[PDB]
Amino acid sequence: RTGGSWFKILLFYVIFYGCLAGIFIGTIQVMLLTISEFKPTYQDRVAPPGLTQIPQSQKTEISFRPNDPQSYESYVVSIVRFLEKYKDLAQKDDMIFEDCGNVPSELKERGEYNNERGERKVCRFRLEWLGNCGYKDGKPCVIIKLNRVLGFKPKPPKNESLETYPVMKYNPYVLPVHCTGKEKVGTMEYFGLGGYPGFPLQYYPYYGKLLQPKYLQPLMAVQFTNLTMDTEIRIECKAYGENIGYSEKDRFQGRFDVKIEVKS
Amino acid sequence: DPFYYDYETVRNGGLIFAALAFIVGLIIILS
Amino acid sequence: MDELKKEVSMDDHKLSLDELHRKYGTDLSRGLTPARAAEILARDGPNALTPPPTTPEWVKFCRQLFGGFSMLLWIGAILCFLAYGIQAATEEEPQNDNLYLGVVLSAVVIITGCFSYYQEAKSSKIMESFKNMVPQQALVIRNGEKMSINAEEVVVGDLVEVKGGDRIPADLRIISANGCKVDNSSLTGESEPQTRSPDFTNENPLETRNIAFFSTNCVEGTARGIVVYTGDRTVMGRIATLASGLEGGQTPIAAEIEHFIHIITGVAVFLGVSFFILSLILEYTWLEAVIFLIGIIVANVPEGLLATVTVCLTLTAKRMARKNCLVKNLEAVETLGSTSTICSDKTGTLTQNRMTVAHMWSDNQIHEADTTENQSGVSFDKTSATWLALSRIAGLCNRAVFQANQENLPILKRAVAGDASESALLKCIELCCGSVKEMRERYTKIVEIPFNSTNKYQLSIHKNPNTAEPRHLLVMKGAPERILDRCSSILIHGKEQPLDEELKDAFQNAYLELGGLGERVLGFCHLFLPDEQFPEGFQFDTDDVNFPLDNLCFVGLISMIDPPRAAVPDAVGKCRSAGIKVIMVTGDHPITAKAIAKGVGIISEGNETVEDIAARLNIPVSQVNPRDAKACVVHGSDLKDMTSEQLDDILKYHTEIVFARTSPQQKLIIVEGCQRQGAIVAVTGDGVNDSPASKKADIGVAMGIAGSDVSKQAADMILLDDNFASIVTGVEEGRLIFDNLKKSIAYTLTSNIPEITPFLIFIIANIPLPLGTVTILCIDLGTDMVPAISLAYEQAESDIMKRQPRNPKTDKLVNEQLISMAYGQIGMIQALGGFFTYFVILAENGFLPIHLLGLRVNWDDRWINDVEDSYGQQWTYEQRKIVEFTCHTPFFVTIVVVQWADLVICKTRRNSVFQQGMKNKILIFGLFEETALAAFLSYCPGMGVALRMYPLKPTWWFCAFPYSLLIFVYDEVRKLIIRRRPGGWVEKETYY
Ligand SMILES: C[C@@H]1O[C@@H](O[C@H]2C[C@@H](O)[C@]3(CO)[C@H]4[C@H](O)C[C@]5(C)[C@@H](C6=CC(=O)OC6)CC[C@]5(O)[C@@H]4CC[C@]3(O)C2)[C@H](O)[C@H](O)[C@H]1O
Ligand SMILES: [Mg+2]
Repeated sequence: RTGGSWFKILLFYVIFYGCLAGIFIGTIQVMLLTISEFKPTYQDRVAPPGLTQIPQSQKTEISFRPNDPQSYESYVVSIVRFLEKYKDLAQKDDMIFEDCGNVPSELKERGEYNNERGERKVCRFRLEWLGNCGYKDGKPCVIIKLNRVLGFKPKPPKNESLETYPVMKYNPYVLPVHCTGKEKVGTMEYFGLGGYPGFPLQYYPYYGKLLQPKYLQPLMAVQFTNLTMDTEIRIECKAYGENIGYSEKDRFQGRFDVKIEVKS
Repeated sequence: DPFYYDYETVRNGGLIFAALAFIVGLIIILS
Repeated sequence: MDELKKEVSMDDHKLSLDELHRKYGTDLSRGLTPARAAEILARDGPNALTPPPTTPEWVKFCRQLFGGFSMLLWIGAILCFLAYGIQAATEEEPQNDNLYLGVVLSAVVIITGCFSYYQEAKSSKIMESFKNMVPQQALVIRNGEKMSINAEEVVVGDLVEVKGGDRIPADLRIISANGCKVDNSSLTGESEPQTRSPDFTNENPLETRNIAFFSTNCVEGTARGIVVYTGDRTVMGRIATLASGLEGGQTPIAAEIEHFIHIITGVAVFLGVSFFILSLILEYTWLEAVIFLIGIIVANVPEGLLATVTVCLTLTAKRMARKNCLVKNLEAVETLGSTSTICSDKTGTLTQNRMTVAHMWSDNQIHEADTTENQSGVSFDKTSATWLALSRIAGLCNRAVFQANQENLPILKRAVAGDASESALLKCIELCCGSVKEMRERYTKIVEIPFNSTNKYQLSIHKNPNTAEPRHLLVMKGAPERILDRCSSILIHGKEQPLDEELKDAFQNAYLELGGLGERVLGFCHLFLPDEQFPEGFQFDTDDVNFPLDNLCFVGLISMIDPPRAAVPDAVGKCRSAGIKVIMVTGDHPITAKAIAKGVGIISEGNETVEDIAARLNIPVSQVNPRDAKACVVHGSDLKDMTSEQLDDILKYHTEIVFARTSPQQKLIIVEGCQRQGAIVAVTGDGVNDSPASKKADIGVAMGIAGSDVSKQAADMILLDDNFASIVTGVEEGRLIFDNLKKSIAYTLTSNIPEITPFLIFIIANIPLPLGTVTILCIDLGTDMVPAISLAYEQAESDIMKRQPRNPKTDKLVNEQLISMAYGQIGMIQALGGFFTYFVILAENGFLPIHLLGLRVNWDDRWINDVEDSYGQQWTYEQRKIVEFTCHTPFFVTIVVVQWADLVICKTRRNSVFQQGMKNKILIFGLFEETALAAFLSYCPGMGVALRMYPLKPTWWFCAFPYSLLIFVYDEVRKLIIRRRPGGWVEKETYY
């Protein structure tokens, strides 16, 4: 319990933490000074892209009762949010959109990673491309997505690498997308751009956000119909390509795994 | 493919220098 | 209880030979009946000290968990052993974090124990294989028959016959004794033999000559007495019980330790709860704001500190076993330098307890002999003829002989068959004049008058070896007055000369000078008989006067005393130079006591007692202002009626004190009284009458060889060679290891601030977890284990012997000043270095600082597999995690890089690193290992999983650099200021 010297401590720390805080910020500001606006200095961490799912699955599962309207309001909400973006109303004026090929077209590098030109043009995408996705209760619609990657040029497998059975062969410009779980208790349908079960190589390479605000990435509606309703089923979407890899630890590297159950 | 690191060579390159101080220090303790 | 033992005893030596027999119903010439014998046996018990309650067991391990520190480790590892179960009931996420951490601290306790249990195990055995005491047999008279029996069979009433060589079986009341001396170096601590007569002398059962006390040993002559006290009933016996039956007490070092916790826990709950309220106000349910409070413990409680300190102490103590100083306790290692006042025994401790020829008066000149064990001094003279005529007499008029088979052991250590004085002579001549048996052979003894009680002298008649004047030679020795009373001439420089009243005065000068030095004096003279009144075959009458006894040739005096140790004096001086108060507590007589005192430097030159003054100005006692007497001396007879306030006052106003003729129990009160001042006092004795003082001492210290068993037991330290000078070495090391302990607590606790904050702001700014748990454990026990220990080996930033003993109540081991440096200053710079590396790794990987606020929510979301960076890229769950964990790893490296810096600025306290240079060779190697370790814990094939440690990119390591170097500087500068302004608001604020 010391007195009269309290001001000696206070004044000390004040202008010590004060300068320590100065230096910590100082440096912070400088290392803020050697990284692009346009491109992350390191990307070797996201090497394999990751296939994410719109229906927000608590634990990779979509169990719900057809007989309840609210038994799947949760899966409805989030699937709503992802899609309110792709509105034909959000993207009307060629600024800054471009009605790309109604089908699987070819990619077109829009210059480089500079702000030397304007806002890099952004290919459109119609909510219509995703037929039958109410949403339906019988057989919920589940759309898939590919993770954004600056400079990523997906390269679909050559006609020489393909097994039983990802079809058709859209070697041109499209990333196949099959689904499975033995255990064949399903019936798979895919509502695509062109109708194909794959991504159009007309949307890459994605040019950052800072370079392409309002950019929009492809979608891939995939809902089943004839399925069990008294048991959980284990199905797994998977992407395919040279530029596509998977790991044992990450159960999301270019694939999902969904535990659907339409109990009622 | 500027999306690649030669991690395999820095792992092989650090493990070679942490095994050198491990033995340099064994030269100065056991003197 | 013991209070009964804090008081003088009673006895009945004042009873006539009859009474003592009528009270015990025994016989004086017969001794009681074997029937009355076995009987009085089963009545009380056997004659021995009850089995010492020294039977420990495996359960001892528990004692290693009494230490306040050990408690935290337990309270924590249990408290963090519950966090897992609290969450587990919900979701098994952090099962390696909490669950592991608990087990870790758990096992820690267990090993730390081992280094504490292996200590008091190795020390015992190492001291148990020593000279084992094997009780012998006693000689009793039962039914007029004398026999020998187990000493345990001796009962209160039987006749016991003792001789020269054995020891006192039990407490005796002499009834017969012929020239009987004994050794009271266990009660009075006085080596010089004490005659024993059936006649009572002093009213004090401690001075009477008709009582022999157990545990002693009859030096010479014979005697017989009745047993009045047996077993514990013995005078010295009661002391043993009070010695091994006393309380231990809390050590000094332990005080610092326990106090240190109060401060640690002190903040750990201030932050713990301060951040619990903060968490609430930050939108946190009652299931979280508390699950955090429990959080701020590990971060706040050193896990490796305990195992550190312990390793330190163990080490320092190993450096003392190398200098022949042993210990039984680990805490003791420190006490010796926290000491402010040393209480010392005189005999066996400061001295050697062996009569030795000290001085000689030949050629009207005072000579002085070398008195050390190893004869470190110098010779006096050997040229003068007188010396030879003196050396011959001491060697021939002498009956002492070296025990057989000792040509191996040095002269001063070989046992001798003979009394005190004569052993001394034997040894003294044997040393600087060759074998004495050579003298008793060349000069054959024909007739001699052994030393008579009336005669006061001992003479001999030897056949001269000279082939020229080989005529009967007469030699006698005895009291200086009796010898001079029978002298006509005085061999000076070879040729005889008249006993002038001039030299009958210069002998009266020496005899009173050597005597005043508390030394025993012997006078020597010889005579060359007239070969006319004595033929070649003359027969001498030892019973009648057949030869000349008067008018002999005086040759010289020689004196002897209980010389001190080798370096005892030089040693004591050291401690005084350090500011340690030296106090002699001996049960000896003032005369000799005060003597050895001025000889060892407990009492310096020019200082005086109230009495000394009284003698000089020739005034009464009660006329000298006590305050002018810086020294004094106190007889135990004066203390008996002294109230503690008086002793208090005696210790306050004097600087050089000598409590003499004190009873064991007084030692106790003296020590106590010194402690009552608040001082740290150490007791160093050998005689069993020292235990009660040595066990009550903050730290006791015993004499290995000459020390008795029970003092060794109640003692905290063992000098194996009795080298006092180790003591100095002891306090030095004690003071050195003290500071270096600070420096290590510093280093360690500094590491703490950059371990906590990452988990604090995590909750305040909602950013991903900068530092993971598995990480912290790779510092507090990974890299921050070597450096710390290395700090044990720092030297002194100055001469420490040159400074006063620390004030135990004021200069704590972990004071608030050291807190505000590691916590409020250095750790802070160590923290910022930590975060700098943080934002770097994230930024270069696409997550700017700004965007990092409030991310944790979604970040730690294990569903969102598309969280968006500041570049618009999208990350899965595991991918961004691999960055978090790779953001853990460098925070870990980065720390290490600031522990480079801390480790150096902590190697010193006031001296610049340039001044103290880099002598420490361990501290060096630690950097390399501390580093090599981090490096390894990174680029290890699999560690990425076993410890979620991922490799670091080139540009990674150099993230802390600019900070680490800042630290180095900030401290070097600060210390330069402390040096320039030794006030001060710079030193008394920051100076640990
Ligand atoms: C915001 C918070 O974030 C996640 O949890 C966080 C809090 C809590 O859960 C834990 C585990 O219990 C904490 C724990 O409590 C405290 C720690 C023992 C702490 C230490 C202090 C120390 O001194 O050394 C170690 C540092 C990490 C720690 O080892 C774990 C790390 C995993 C974590 O999981 C992290 C979850 O997502 C959670 O649900 C959400 O509430
Ligand atoms: Mg003694």
